Amino acid sequence: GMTLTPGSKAGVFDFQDPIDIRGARWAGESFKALLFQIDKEAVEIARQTG
Amino acid sequence: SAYIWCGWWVMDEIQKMTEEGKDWK
Repeated sequence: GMTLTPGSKAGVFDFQDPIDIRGARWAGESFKALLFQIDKEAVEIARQTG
Repeated sequence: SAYIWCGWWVMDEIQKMTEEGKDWK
């Protein structure tokens, strides 16, 4: 839904797809691109739940 | 010449094409 990254797989965040991790490389780049995902939904709950 | 910014994921594909016996990269 609203939290897709348009080139994503819609429901899986996998560190091997460069679009999900935003082109990140090695670890400190890649893992931190999860911490952006886990925000992006925690924000989106605030829309639906109100 | 020109300049196209490509990440290493294209170069991961390209170094996987030519090292597995493919034809273009």
